[PDB]
Parts: sequence; C-alpha cells; structure tokens
Amino acid sequence: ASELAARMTAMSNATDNANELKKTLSINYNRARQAKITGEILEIVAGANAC
Amino acid sequence: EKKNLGRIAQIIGPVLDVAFPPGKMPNIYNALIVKGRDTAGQPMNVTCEVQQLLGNNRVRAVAMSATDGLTRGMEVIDTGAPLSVPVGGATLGRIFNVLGEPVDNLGPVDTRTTSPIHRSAPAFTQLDTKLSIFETGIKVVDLLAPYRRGGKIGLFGGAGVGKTVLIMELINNIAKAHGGVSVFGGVGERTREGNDLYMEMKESGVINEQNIAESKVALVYGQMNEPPGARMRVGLTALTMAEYFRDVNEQDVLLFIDNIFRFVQAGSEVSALLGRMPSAVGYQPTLSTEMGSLQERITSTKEGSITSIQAVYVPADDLTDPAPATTFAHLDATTVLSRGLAAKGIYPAVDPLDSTSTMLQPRIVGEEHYEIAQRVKETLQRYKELQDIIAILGLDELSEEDRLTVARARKIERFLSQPFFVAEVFTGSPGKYVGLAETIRGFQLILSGELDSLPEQAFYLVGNIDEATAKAMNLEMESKL
Amino acid sequence: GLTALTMAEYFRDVNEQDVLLFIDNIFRFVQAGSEVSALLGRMPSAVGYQPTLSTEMGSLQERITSTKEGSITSIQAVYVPADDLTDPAPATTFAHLDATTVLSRGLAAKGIYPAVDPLDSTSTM
Amino acid sequence: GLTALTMAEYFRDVNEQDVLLFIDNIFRFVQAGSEVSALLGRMPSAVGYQPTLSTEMGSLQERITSTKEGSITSIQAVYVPADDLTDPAPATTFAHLDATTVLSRGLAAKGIYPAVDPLDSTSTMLQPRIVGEEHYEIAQRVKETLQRYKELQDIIAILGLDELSEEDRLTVARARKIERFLSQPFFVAEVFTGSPGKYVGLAETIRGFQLILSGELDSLPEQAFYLVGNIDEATAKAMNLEMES
Amino acid sequence: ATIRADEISKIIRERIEGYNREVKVVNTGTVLQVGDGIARIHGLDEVMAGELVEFEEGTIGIALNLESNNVGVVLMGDGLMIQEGSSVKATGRIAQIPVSEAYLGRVINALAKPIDGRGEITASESRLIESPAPGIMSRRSVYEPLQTGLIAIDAMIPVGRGQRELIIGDRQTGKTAVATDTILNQQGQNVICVYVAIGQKASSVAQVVTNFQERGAMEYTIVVAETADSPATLQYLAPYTGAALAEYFMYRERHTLIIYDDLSKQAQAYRQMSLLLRRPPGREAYPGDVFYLHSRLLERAAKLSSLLGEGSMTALPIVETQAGDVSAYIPTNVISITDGQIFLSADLFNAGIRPAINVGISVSRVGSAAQIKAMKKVAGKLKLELAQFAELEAFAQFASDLDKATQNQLARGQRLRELLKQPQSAPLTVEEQVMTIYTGTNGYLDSLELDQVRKYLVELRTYVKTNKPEFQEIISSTKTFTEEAEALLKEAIQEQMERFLL
Amino acid sequence: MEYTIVVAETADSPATLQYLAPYTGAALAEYFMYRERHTLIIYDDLSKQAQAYRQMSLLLRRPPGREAYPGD
Ligand SMILES: Nc1ncnc2c1ncn2[C@@H]1O[C@H](COP(=O)(O)OP(=O)(O)OP(=O)(O)O)[C@@H](O)[C@H]1O
Ligand SMILES: Nc1ncnc2c1ncn2[C@@H]1O[C@H](COP(=O)(O)OP(=O)(O)O)[C@@H](O)[C@H]1O
Repeated sequence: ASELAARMTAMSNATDNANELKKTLSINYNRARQAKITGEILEIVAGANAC
Repeated sequence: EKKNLGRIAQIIGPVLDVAFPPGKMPNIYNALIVKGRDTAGQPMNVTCEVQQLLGNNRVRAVAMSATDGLTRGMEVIDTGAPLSVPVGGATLGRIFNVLGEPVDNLGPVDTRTTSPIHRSAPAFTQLDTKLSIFETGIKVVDLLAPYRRGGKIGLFGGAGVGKTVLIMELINNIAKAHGGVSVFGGVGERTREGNDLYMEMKESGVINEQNIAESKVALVYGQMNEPPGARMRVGLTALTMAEYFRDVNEQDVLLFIDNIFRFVQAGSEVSALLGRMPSAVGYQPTLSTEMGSLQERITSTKEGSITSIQAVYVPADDLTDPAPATTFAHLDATTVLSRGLAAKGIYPAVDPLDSTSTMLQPRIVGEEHYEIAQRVKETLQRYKELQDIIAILGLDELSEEDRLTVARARKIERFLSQPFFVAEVFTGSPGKYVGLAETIRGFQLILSGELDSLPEQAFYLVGNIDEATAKAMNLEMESKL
Repeated sequence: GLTALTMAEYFRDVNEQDVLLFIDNIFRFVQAGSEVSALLGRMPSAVGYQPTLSTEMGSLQERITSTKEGSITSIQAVYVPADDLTDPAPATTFAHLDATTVLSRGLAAKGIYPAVDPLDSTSTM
Repeated sequence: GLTALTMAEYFRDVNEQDVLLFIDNIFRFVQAGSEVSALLGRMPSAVGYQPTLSTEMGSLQERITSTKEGSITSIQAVYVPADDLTDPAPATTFAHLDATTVLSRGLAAKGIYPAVDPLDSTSTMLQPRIVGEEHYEIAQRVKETLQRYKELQDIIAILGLDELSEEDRLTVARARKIERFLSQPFFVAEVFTGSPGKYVGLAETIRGFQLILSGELDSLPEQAFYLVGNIDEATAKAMNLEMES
Repeated sequence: ATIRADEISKIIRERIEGYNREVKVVNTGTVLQVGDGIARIHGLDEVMAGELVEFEEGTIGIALNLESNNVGVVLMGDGLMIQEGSSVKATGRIAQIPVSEAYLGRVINALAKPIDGRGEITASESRLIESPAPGIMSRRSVYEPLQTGLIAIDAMIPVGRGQRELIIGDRQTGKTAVATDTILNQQGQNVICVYVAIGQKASSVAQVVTNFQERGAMEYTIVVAETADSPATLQYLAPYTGAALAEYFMYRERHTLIIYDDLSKQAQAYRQMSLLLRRPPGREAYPGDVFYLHSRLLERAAKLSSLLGEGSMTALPIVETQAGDVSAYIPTNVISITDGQIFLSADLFNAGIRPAINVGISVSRVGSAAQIKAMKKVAGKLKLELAQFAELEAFAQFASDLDKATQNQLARGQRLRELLKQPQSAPLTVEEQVMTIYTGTNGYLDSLELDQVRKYLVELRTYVKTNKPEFQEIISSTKTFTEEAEALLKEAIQEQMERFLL
Repeated sequence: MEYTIVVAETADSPATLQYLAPYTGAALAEYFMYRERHTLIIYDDLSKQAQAYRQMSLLLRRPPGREAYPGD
C-alpha cells in the first residue's frame, strides 16, 4: 500500500509537470507558427515588390 | 449629390478606379453608385466606397456588390456622403444588407431618416464615466460574469451549444425588462443559417410578424456570397442602426455581432486587394485602427447605452493571434458556453468558471455580491477537483465538510439553469426572469445551511429560490402520495 | 525530362511496345522552372516556386500514360526538400502518382535500408 | 564604431602600444546600418537587414587585429534580438570573433550570475598546447558532465531525479555543484547583491573544479558553491551553514 | 519609376506656359494624390523637413519626404475633407507645441489642443516636439526616491527620480492601477505628473481622469489622451508631445513624472504607418526603426546636473506582453532601453495577489541610491525572507525540514504575501511602508491569522498615525530607522496587539 | 452512371478551366435543382481550384496575400 501511495504521488507530480510542459510547448508552437506565417508572407511580398 | 459624374477607368476584381472632372471628386469614405448595365437587358446599379485618391482626377473604390458585367466608361455618380442606411423604428423586424436595402422581400422601407455609417465616436466630454451593471435577468450571467452597460462581451461557445437561444433570450429580456431594442449584425452570415435564424425569430415572438414595428430587433446581414467590401462594412451599418436608437430615442440598445473575426478577415481581404503591405501574421496593417474605429462607437453616452455581445473566433485556438489579441483589448466580459453542460442539460450552457468578467470587483458590485460570487466559484472548483475522488472512494468515504461541499455544489450547478422565454416553445416551462437581487439572496440561502434538506432536482430549471422551495414541497408531496 | 518523355512517347505510340521510363529527380524539373521564373518576369508564388508549378508539373505528368495501344510504366524519383513532405513540389506530384513510396530518414538512420516508410507509402493497387 | 576604431588604430600603429577596445553593442552598428540602408533605396536581406551586412561587419572587424606593431584586444557586447541566436547579425558576428561568451536567459533568471552558458561559450584557445593539459582536461570533463546533464534534463523534468541510476544521479549532483560553482560575485555588482566581488585566479579555479569532479566535495550543500570563489570559500560556507544550522 | 506624382496635367501645362521665369510658388502648394496617412504636395520649394503645413480643411501636416518635384507630408488626423487640388501653406516653424504652466488640469489630444471642453490654454510657444536628449555632461547619477506608494515597489524595486522603469505585463494585470497609484501618491511632493494614453479605449481614459479629479491629482497632472479610434500618426506622436510638455517643466528645475501607457501601441501605430508607406519590415513586420522610435523617446528621461538646474524626469513606460512573452520584439526593445522593469504576472493577478509583481524577475538599476536610509535598513531582511519564500513555495509543496520551514514559510512568506497586497488606488506614505515592513519581516507578524493580517495591519497603521505623532516626525526628519523609533514602534505594536485581541 | 454527371478537368488543363469546372458543375446541378429535383455535387479537391485561381491571379500581376493566395 505504501508503494502504491508513492506511485500515486509520483504520477500526480508527473501529470502536473506534463501539464506545465504542454502549456510551455503550446506557447512556443504558437510563436513559431506566427513567425513562420510572417516570414512566408514577407518573402512573397518582397519578391512581388522586386518584380 | 449633384451632377458629379465619374467614369470607370479600371476594373480589377471588386476594386474599381474611377475618373472624375478635374475639380470635383469625392472624399475618402464616400459612396458612389455605378450606373451599370446588366447583360440581360435592364440597368442595375452598383454601390462603391472611395478608399484612396490616386492623383490626376482619379480615385480608387471598393465595390459593395459584384463587378461582373461592368465596362470601362460606365457613369459613376458621386454622392457627397458616406454609405447612408435607413434608421429608426422603420428598421425593426426587417432584414437589411450592407447598403440598407431590405432583403426579406416584405417590401420597401421608407428612407425618412438616413444616417451615415462613417462617423466619429462620442466626445470625451459626452462619454459616461459610470460603471453600471447591465442586468440580463439570467442567473449565471448576472452572478458570476456580470455585464457592463456600454461594454463588449465575447461569446466563445462552439457550434451546437445554446448560443442562438441565448441571444434570443437576451433580446426578449432587454425588450421586456428595460425599454431597450436590439440590432443583430451578421458579419459573414451563412445564408441558410440566416434564414433559420430569421424563422426562429419570427416564431419566438421576437420578430412580431403579425405586426411589424412591434418587434424587438433589426437584422443586418452581410453574407458570404457578398464581396469583401460588404462583409467588412456590415458591422458599421449595424452599429449605425444601433446608434440611432441610442442617440435619438435614448434607449439601452443591444448590438449583436456575429464572428468579429470575419470582420477582421474581410478587412485583411480588402487590404490585400488594395495592395497594401501585410502586417505581422498577414493581417491588414490598419488592424488596430480598423477595429477601434468600430468598437469605440459602442459606448454609453448621457442619453443611452449600446452594449455589444460579439461572438469571437480564435484562429488555431490561441489567444495571442492578432485578431483575438486586438479584439480582447476591447472586451469587458466573457461568457464561454459548455458542450458538457449542454449535454447534461444545464441550459443555459454557460461555463461558470471559464466565464470571466472585469465587472466582478467589490468597488463595482458590492462586497456582498463579490464575496458570494467568489464563494460559489470556490465551491464549484472544489467539486470539480473532487469528482475523481468521489468516483474512486465515493461520497461516504469523504469527510463531512467535503460531503456538504459536494451536495451544495450539485445544488448550485443545477441552480445555474434557467427556463427561457424563447426556449419555452419546445420545452414548455413558462420561462422566468430573475433579477440580480433574488439571485444573490437565493445563493446566500443555498450556500449557508438554510436550504440543505432539499432534493437536487428541486433547484434544477427554476428561477427565484422561492420557486425552488415550492417545487421541493411538490417533489415531497410526490413522496407523501 | 520532356526530351526523354518524347523518346518514350515514340516507343509507346509508333512501335506499340511496353516502355519502362525511369526518371531521376523530377524535383529538378520544377526547380529549374522556379529558377528561371523570376527572370521571366513572373511574380513568385508560395514558398518560392513559380506560379505555374501545378500546370507545369501536370503537363509532363499527364503525357505519361498507358494509352490502350501501348503502356508506359514510369518510376520517378522525387527529391523532397528538407524532408518536408508538405512542400509544394512533392505535394503536387502526390496527385499524379499511382503508388507512392515515401522513404524515411528515421529508418536510414538505423539501417533499415531500403528505408521505405511502411505506414506512409501507400498504393492504389 | 569606425571613429573609435581609428583612435585605437593610431595607438596600435604609431605608438606601438597594446590597446584595449571595449565596444558596447556592436549590434547597434548593424542595426543603424540597416535603418539607413532601408532609406538608401536597397532591397533588404532575409529578416529585413541590409544586403551589405556581412561586408559591413567585416570592413570593421578586420581592422581590429594584432599587427607587428601592436595589439587591439577588443571585448564587444553583441545583442541578440528576441533572444534569437540564429539572427543574421549575431550569426555574422560569430565568424569574426575568436572567443565567444553566450549568456542565457534561463541562467540569468535562476540567479546564476554571470549567466554564461557553459556549453555554447567556446574559444579557439582551449587547446592543450596553449592552456596546458591539466586545464584542458578539467575543462573537458566539466563540459562532459554539463552535457550529460543537459541531455537528461528533459527526462528529469517530466519524471524527476528519483528514476535515474546511481551514476546518473551522481552526475546530476556534480553538475548542479558545477553550475553553482560557475557563478561568482562581481566588483561592479556590489550594489545588486552585496557580499563583495571576488577575483578568482586561474589555478584556484582549476583546483576547485578538480576537487568537485574528483569526488572529495560530494558531502556538502550546493548553496555553499553558489556565489563564492576559490573553493576554500565553498568549504568555509558549508561549514558555516552546518554550524549556524 | 517611369511615372511620378507631379506629372499630372495641370503642373505640366503650367510648366509649358512659361519655361524660364523667376518666382516659384514660395508658400503655395497644391495637394495631389491624397493617400493613406500621407499626402503629396507639389510646391513648397522652401519648406523644411519637419515643418508643419496647414491644409484647407484645417488638418495639420508635417513635411517628411522632400523629393525633387513634390513634398510628401504626413497627415496629423483623418485627411478626409482634403479636396484634391486644394492649397497647402507652410508655417515656417518646425513641429512645436505651446507649453505653459497652465496645462495642469487639462486633457490633451497629442496636438496640445484640449479635448477637455474647458476652453483654450494660454501659453508662450516653444519646446519643439523632437527636442534633443541631454548629453553625458548634462546629467547626474540618480540619488533621491520617487515614492510610488506601493509596498512591493518601494521595498524591493526602488524607483529614483530620473530613472526609466518599465511596467511589463499581460493585459488586465495591473500597470494602470500601478501607474495611477504612482501618480496619486505624488500629492505632497513637488512632482509634475504627466499621463499619456496612447491606445486606450476612451472609457478607460474617462475612468482614469475621473479618478484623478476625484482624488485631487489634477492640480499637478496633464493628460495626453489618444483613443483607439484615432489615426496612427496621432497615436505615434502623442508620447513625444507628452515628453515635450514634461521637458518644459524639467528644464525649469522642477521634478516631473511621465507615464506612457501602452508604448507597444505606439509601436503598433508606427508599424501601420511604415507599412502604409511601404517600408521594408523586419521581424513581426516592425519597421526596424522601432528601437530608435522608443529610444529617442525614452532617452529624454534624465537627471540633470547641478548646472542645469537639477531637474528630472522619471519615465514609467508600460508594455503589454502576449501570454507573458518577455522574449518578444518590443518587450526586449524596451528592456534594452530602460533602467529596469517591473513584472506583473497574470497568474498572481488572477489568483488574488493583487499587486502582482513577479519580484524574482524585476530589477531596478538604482537601488540603494534611490531608497532612503529607513527603507534600506528595514527592507533588506524583507527581500531576503521573500527570496527564501520564492524557492520554498515553488519547489517544496509541503517542505523539507518540515518543522523549521513551517516556522519559515508560514511565519514569514505567506504572511508577507498578504502584507504586500494593497488595494486599488490606495497609496501608502513612506512612514507606513517602513512600519509595515518592520512589523512583518522582523518576526513580529509570525503568529496571526491569514485573513486577519490585513485588518491588523490597517488598524495598526491608523493607530500609529493617531497615537504616535513623534514616530512620523522622526522618520520624516531624518528618513533613518533610529533605535528610538524602533523601540516606540515595538511597544506601540504590543499596545495595538492587545487592543485588537479583544 | 445513369443518374450521374462527371465534370473532369485534368491537371494538364489551363488554370482557367480548372477554375471554371466547379462552376459548371454547380450550374448543371442548379438547373436540376430549380426543376424541383434533388441533387448532390462533390467538388474533388477544392484546394486544386484555389491553386489554379492563385496561378492565374499571380500571372495577372495581382497583389498576393497569405501563401500567395489573392484577397478574394
Ligand atoms: N491593486 C489592485 N487592487 C484591486 N483591484 C485592482 C488592482 N489592480 C487592478 N485592479 C483591477 O483590475 C482591473 C484591471 O486592472 P488595470 O486597469 O490596472 O489593468 P489594465 O492596464 O486595464 O490592463 P490592460 O489595459 O492591459 O487590459 C481594473 O478594473 C482594476 O479595477
Ligand atoms: N434553455 C434551453 N432549454 C431547452 N433547450 C435548449 C435551451 N437552450 C438551447 N436548447 C437546445 O439546444 C440546442 C442549441 O442549438 P442552437 O443554440 O440554436 O445552435 P447554434 O448555437 O448553432 O445556433 C437547440 O436545438 C435547443 O433546442
């Protein structure tokens, strides 16, 4: 029973750390997605203005 | 306004270039009708709006209608005014396009009063500095996420939850409780959904079809079939119809917008067509100004107040995208609509914890209201955390304070329901209006141990806690019998 | 590519025999067009290709066809730039191929040569 | 930048003196060049920089050299925008520099001052013929344990330290000791912390890290290593901590 | 490039009529091609760059681009009623605003024109909008406090007079409660406050101005207000007119304060203006000159040396972040420009810790030079104990060494968290701040109740203000925590504790 | 096949025909719809029509937007 309690506590901590990591990774993903879109359209517009 | 006649010089999609006499050309944001010609054998005119002066007697416009079948050299009529829409009680219970034309096929509307859609906001002196609480009569919205008079509110509920029933209840309640009217503005309205909404508004008594002008709403529809010029300016048309009801009639107006994201989307489309360089994630460079010039006319003057309830779409489900990020610089409150609560029958399906509001502060709502709303939030949050433990242990293997918490939370969660005046037509229950005072007096009693010896199905689908005690006595008579 | 395709067209049509047409990187047939396209005065498309990518690819890919008088079985190598399968040049070939055989770098990095991705390489036969 | 470089170059050439050239933010040189080059009527580079960015950097950095007359030891701050080390301006500065020092926002926010990232900060003088073999071997072992720590960081982020092996947890503990001992109090930051700055010589640093990596100082707190120098002071601080309790 | 704007037919006809002659159109320019925040003007042969021009509608302009045949002016408003072909007139004056001592109590629309409705403002016209910043010999090291009235700021992030302190956070996380708190706390001091609202909705500007008028802070405050429905040029230019107005008082030996609300909104307006002028944008579509935009504005906040009258200007710029993104472009720009930041945090704001200063990531590069002797002596122990709490609450869910840590965290940290929180628009004087930090971080407020800490502290505050006038005298006389004030405060808090136990 | 019509414009077609194909499909189905019948139309890869329209819009030197797609 004490081993199962220790595993319950370890898995609660692991779920919470994975929750915070999911939040951080979603933040960095949205940043990279907006940066990708910005770069793509700025490159297209730069080519179209050079043309 | 006179014989200021232009001639089309360019037709590139829905963007036109018009040439004019050397001294007389319209200002920016000025309507001009294109006296065009249909191929079928009849004339048909096209309305455009000046966006830019180009130099030698030449402007550049954006068509509100389609530009197919237009030749170069058609006569363009300058009008000297912005887009002028009909305003007043003549625009009630009827459907309008971006130009103020009726499209509900009921007949013509009398242009006895026409206001321009391009107008400056109220002055800093004419603004009202008071923090009033708009009362919707709905228990969850009034208690946990209060509304502001003169502020904006974001609907975040997906498709299928009780959204349309909610805005119809808000219309009926602002008509019956206060002396207010409502103005629905459909930015990018799907046509079949527009027809369904108009039919349900006729049926729910909001649009009195047996007698128009007794109605409680004016519909403006900028549809997806329409060019990006119309879909962008339909919000301004709706805001002008609402601003007349504020200014002249001194009512408390309710301005419903559909997805304000499609307002931004049509703006980015017209900027891409006019050729301006895109902003950060590809939006128009005039994003914040295009949004603010709309949102700043939704205020509360000394006369009345426009309160807007704008549905908000978040692209890619992030709140840091420029259209959600610039919309949220104007939102005063927020109601999220729950798929789970709509499933388990807790209509109205507003999520109590995920709905926020900046009105919920002691200075604004009273220390009593603030403390009881915070206690309800704590109770529901504790129950949400404890559902897994009750699934494992059960209510018996809990503690006593936790058990009374769980029971009070089930009662509160069922008390956040309400039978609606407009949802009555298929549910049957007579529908209730619950002011904020009865809401907080009922939640005080359901939270302190004064009403704990009651069934959970006694608070469900009632208003006004006296009705909860009465239905409880009836549910106990069901047992005695 | 059009030269070799013409040589195969003759063997299919006039000689009426089963031709086997091996093509090396048809990514280069699109890349050469994207190189010259700016100098041709054309405005650039998505991520950097010519605006006529799909039509230029489609003309060549549609000339390759078994014609009920002779057949051409054509095995084509498509360089996927930066291992990005959602790049426009391979994305516009996926519509023109019958049995696509996507190669993985995660299998080559282990030695599962031929590093044919089993769950990505599908076929219509 | 050019006029400061000219003043230094006169001392290098004619006076034949060994000059120092402390430049703060050579990035803003690039940034102002981009600002004028937009208005100069030029098509911009990748991220809107000037098309003459590499040459504008090289025409300045190639005049900062050590000729037979003198030597210009130049220490330059290079700002990275939005913490983007792959940016064109620092990415073109990296080719001209011969001893870099990359600072980390994470190490700065963890109070580890100076915030020098130990694994990205390289040099062309860490060679056994130039710094001896003992310094080279200790720097190699420090970087190896820090690299092992950075490797298993994500596993010990989701799971925790409780799931590592014995040698891996010993590596973790020694890497935390190392990254605490790498911090130091500065003389110019005596207003930010107090506890005045310590000048730590070279041999004292080598001996301190030899003691950390050797296994002697495995039975004392990590906070004894934080914000000290000359590991005798880490031993004294561990004694003080276990005495004051 | 084969087409120009001056190649309209009337200009070429007037050139063909007489080729060689003497007199050009000196101050008479005719507008052509009114665009999007720009208008091109044929004429104005002797206009200056930076010169104000005036249109027939009444709109002000600024000559920016002086090409060979036409000058391109930037519209300082909605250029709607600019008839094409109408005349433009130069003024001979580089861009200025009238400055005076009579701006105190008025609300401005970035043009030194009142939107207040209380008539015009008399002034003596001076003070160019783009004034040069002080040099190196002109200024002096910061040495005196600017008391904000917040315990957390004044105790751990001290702000001095002449220091650029940034307020960076998310939306609805403070920064305006903080800015208005600092403005309202300036009642007794001789500080000329300036509030610039760059992109706020006009209702929030109304709330701020009515709060100022209600609490009495408009006798020394000017408000430069640009609402969200304004042209991007006016939102761009409002902080420069705010800085010029404050510099008028700064160079006359008076200490000023200026708060640029939403400098990220000014950068967004500058982005809109550059993109409409087709300039090549960098990262996040920003013009690349955005660092210069912010740096030439913030570099004016100085502390002038004794020869220049010993004036000062403190700047509290406010920057919003997207989900706490300190590593974005404009936040890192303002961080690289200013002298320290104040991080507000959405988790602590929404969780109830209401002045939500993220103390472990906020600095002030003046520090002890800003703080007085009393606050230094008292708040050293405070920042130490809060430092310990900062790792305890994060790493240890319950504790390691659970008995002493309960004597550590429960006694010090979780009660200092309730000690630091402070209501909206309620500043504290420096005596109450010193007293409150002393009663907490020495160890005296280690046995209270977690909801009774606030009531105990407010009642002890009023008690010491009512029954101990000599403590306030001996702290307002020397600004140093002497042993006499210490002992009398100790016996006074014992008196107040035995009073409040009942 | 007895109740079906197939509108096929393969990838060797000009961009104008691949842009026009869903509209001819909708016009035929609209004839049958307005004569009191029930129809069903399947647009196979509407994105291919979007790409054809992008190609012709870029070749007509029109201002591009995101992913070089035109504003309309
Ligand atoms: N210290 C405080 N005590 C009590 N209430 C506060 C405090 N600070 C802020 N608030 C409340 O929180 C709300 C938002 O605060 P504030 O006005 O400071 O942020 P903001 O600048 O409006 O954010 P943004 O403008 O970026 O959305 C305000 O309505 C205010 O009443
Ligand atoms: N208060 C209510 N009482 C009973 N049923 C409701 C209530 N609110 C919504 N519903 C039901 O839930 C469904 C919600 O659909 P609706 O909100 O109209 O979809 P949409 O949000 O797409 O317009 C409706 O069909 C309605 O019958």
